[PDB]
Amino acid sequence: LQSLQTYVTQQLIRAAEIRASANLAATKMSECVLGQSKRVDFCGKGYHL
Amino acid sequence: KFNGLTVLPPLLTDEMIAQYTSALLAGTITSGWTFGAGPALQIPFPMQMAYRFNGIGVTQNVLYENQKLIANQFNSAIGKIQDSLSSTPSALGKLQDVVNHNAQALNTLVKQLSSKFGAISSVLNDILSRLDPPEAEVQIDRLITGRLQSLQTYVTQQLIRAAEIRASANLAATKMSECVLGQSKRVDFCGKGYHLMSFPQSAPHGVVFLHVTYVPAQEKNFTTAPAICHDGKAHFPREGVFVSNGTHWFVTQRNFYEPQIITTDNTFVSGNCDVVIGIVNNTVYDPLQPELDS
Amino acid sequence: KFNGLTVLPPLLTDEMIAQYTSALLAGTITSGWTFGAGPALQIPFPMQMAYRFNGIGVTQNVLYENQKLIANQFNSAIGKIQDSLSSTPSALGKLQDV
Amino acid sequence: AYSNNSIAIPTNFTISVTTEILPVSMTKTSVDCTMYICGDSTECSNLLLQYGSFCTQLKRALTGIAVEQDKNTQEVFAQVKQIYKTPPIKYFGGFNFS
Amino acid sequence: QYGSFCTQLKRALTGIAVEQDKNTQEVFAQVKQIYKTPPIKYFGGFNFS
Amino acid sequence: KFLPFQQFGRDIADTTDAVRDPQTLEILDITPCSFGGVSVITPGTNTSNQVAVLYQGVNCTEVPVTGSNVFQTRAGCLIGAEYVNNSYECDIPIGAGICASYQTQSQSIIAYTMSLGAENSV
Ligand SMILES: *[C@@H]1O[C@H](CO)[C@@H](O)[C@H](O)[C@H]1NC(C)=O
Ligand SMILES: *[C@@H]1O[C@H](CO)[C@@H](O)[C@H](O)[C@H]1NC(C)=O
Ligand SMILES: *[C@@H]1O[C@H](CO)[C@@H](O)[C@H](O)[C@H]1NC(C)=O
Ligand SMILES: *[C@@H]1O[C@H](CO)[C@@H](O)[C@H](O)[C@H]1NC(C)=O
Ligand SMILES: *[C@@H]1O[C@H](CO)[C@@H](O)[C@H](O)[C@H]1NC(C)=O
Ligand SMILES: *[C@@H]1O[C@H](CO)[C@@H](O)[C@H](O)[C@H]1NC(C)=O
Ligand SMILES: *[C@@H]1O[C@H](CO)[C@@H](O)[C@H](O)[C@H]1NC(C)=O
Ligand SMILES: *[C@@H]1O[C@H](CO)[C@@H](O)[C@H](O)[C@H]1NC(C)=O
Ligand SMILES: *[C@@H]1O[C@H](CO)[C@@H](O)[C@H](O)[C@H]1NC(C)=O
Repeated sequence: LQSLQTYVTQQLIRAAEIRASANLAATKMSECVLGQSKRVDFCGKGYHL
Repeated sequence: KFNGLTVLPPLLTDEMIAQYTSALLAGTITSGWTFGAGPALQIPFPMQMAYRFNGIGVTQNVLYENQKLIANQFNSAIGKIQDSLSSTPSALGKLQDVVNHNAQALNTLVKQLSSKFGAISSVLNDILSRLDPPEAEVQIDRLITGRLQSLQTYVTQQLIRAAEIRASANLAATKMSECVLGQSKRVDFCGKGYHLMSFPQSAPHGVVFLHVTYVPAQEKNFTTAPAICHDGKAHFPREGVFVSNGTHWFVTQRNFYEPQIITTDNTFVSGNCDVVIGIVNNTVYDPLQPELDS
Repeated sequence: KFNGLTVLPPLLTDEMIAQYTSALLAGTITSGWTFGAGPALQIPFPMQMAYRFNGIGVTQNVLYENQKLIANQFNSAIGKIQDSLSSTPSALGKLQDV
Repeated sequence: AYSNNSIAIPTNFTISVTTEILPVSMTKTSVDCTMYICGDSTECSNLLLQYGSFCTQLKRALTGIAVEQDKNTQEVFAQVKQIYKTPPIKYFGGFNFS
Repeated sequence: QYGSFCTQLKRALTGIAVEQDKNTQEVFAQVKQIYKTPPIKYFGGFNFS
Repeated sequence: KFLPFQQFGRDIADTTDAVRDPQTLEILDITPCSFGGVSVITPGTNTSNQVAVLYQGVNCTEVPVTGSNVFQTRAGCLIGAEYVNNSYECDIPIGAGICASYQTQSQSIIAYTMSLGAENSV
């Protein structure tokens, strides 16, 4: 039971990290694909087209 | 009041949160985005809306000419917000999710007090009375380590849930700064459409942003060209796009159809008519000649 | 499935994900940024590139007088992406780590 | 309808008002480790004293969460230095706001 | 007799599993219609093949 | 109103809430004995040794007994600080909109409702 509880806790921490990454990917889809961005280095190095 | 668990009151009362939200609304309505960067400078509200229309690439004469229609559309949309929230039973489901996870954690913690934890009984008085000191001591230690582990689990889950709430509150503060205190050019930040304004409203343990956006509505097909050839020179629109309704060529603004005569005022010249791929032949009016000759 | 551990399939299949990304590309190529804010409004692709050039502070004639050069540079860069992904160990390292 | 010289331009517009709902804080809770585990059983208290300093660091963790909740609220809502009031005459060009 | 350890473990893993589908939904299901590219693939000399 | 055969009530979390007195059959609510944390409110020891005490979530008709000032806030009972009717920026947050601070009164610990800022009509 303790080992299973630790597995679930690690999964929760890892899922929080994946959720931050997926929120960033959703922001990049909205702002780099569905628009043109002025934020420096948010899309790439240079002036985003 | 149950088993050493307590709920602390928040520092800011709901009346104070509502006072904050009222100050934010008053600042936005009476001064625009100026109160967020310095002193609040007053401006008539239609002029503020004209600035917002400029910010999304639409000329302000469009606002001033469609003022009553824009006001009516806004009023209808706000009424519909009220109606939509009166209905659709789960629209505030994120706030409810936060509350429910909090309550489930506490009730699970309380119900873990009754579990025997591998011991003879869950009551300390019973284990104390019904056994000799050493054996009862071992049984009570089993209970103690069980309860301590349960409490440690609860605290760790609360840490993880608070990290998620902090991410959400950081996003909400960014949206208050960038959607309410300004006009955002970021896409789909501040709602779908071209952002014009946002209004905050306080909710139990949360915030609600009403995002007012501009949505283009009734499209027409036109023929277009990159440049126009006149006197062997190529002309490009200073701001706008060359369009044709079939016979005549106009220059319009890219987000609203408002055709105008191609003039040296609304175009600029660069190079000759040889390099641009798709340049069409038309005349560019010069205001100076007829008003000089007459 | 081994010892009471099971793996649940994702709701969207990889073909569905491919369909969404294909729709996003079709919208960008045929309409620009207009489909992300409302109805999709067609625009010729060089004119959309001219709008993007105005976006970064360059004028339109810089696009239209170098259109062939810009298109060649883009084509070469895309081919380089293809190659650079074919041969680099742990280019897709983040997904592998996940 | 992508073609190589056709454009679509909107002739009207609509004003949308949409809603976004964001959580800001959660409930601040505290726990008496002793009163939870033991409940006025002095034998339990004496035994519990020999598990180290678990109690103090659970206390510290929960206090950190509780302070963070108030910080969350402050950094979302206290973004105005001054408390602004709307004028008594509520005419704003035909926009209602009521 | 260990209590509700294994109802909350299952609930936590179910929350993670629902969150994964939400992640994919917010990144990819942004576009409302399925746009198609024209049969004639001329885009001014830019090659998207 | 217990059914005639029912002896003790019980709550959502299965905690005994009421009982039936066996000798005479009436229903008695059981309420947990009052508890809570105790917070000490201080200005730095670099300014004063004065102290106020807050019994959190406790009505203080049950507090057994700083200063003789005794005030009932929605956070609990505050002892050793006097509630004034002014409002200032929050110095030490007590809760429910109540803050405390060290002020000339000569010096003492006061409690007040925090001000959110200065009014301003544009
Ligand atoms: C433009 O023409 C296409 C056909 O080529 C048609 O499908 C489309 O609906 C037209 N657009 C408008 C706004 O009428
Ligand atoms: C195009 O617009 C002009 C306005 O100058 C109008 O006179 C003409 O009839 C229009 N042509 C077509 C084909 O609609
Ligand atoms: C435009 O006019 C010039 C001179 O009048 C001529 O050489 C050229 O062929 C014309 N272009 C078209 C597309 O008719
Ligand atoms: C548009 O013009 C180009 C010539 O530059 C041609 O290759 C392409 O097929 C044309 N497209 C259509 C739909 O006529
Ligand atoms: C724009 O749409 C409104 C409805 O929202 C309509 O009443 C109005 O006539 C339209 N404007 C034009 C120029 O067609
Ligand atoms: C604002 O809307 C309300 C409906 O909620 C309406 O009763 C009121 O008359 C409107 N304000 C004005 C100035 O018409
Ligand atoms: C696009 O590039 C591919 C190579 O990646 C090439 O085979 C193809 O011919 C190109 N398309 C056109 C229309 O030239
Ligand atoms: C117990 O005896 C007392 C005698 O005064 C009486 O008042 C009470 O009703 C009795 N209770 C029961 C349950 O018989
Ligand atoms: C204790 O204080 C509370 C205020 O929090 C009040 O409602 C309650 O009536 C008080 N109890 C008594 C016995 O005065």
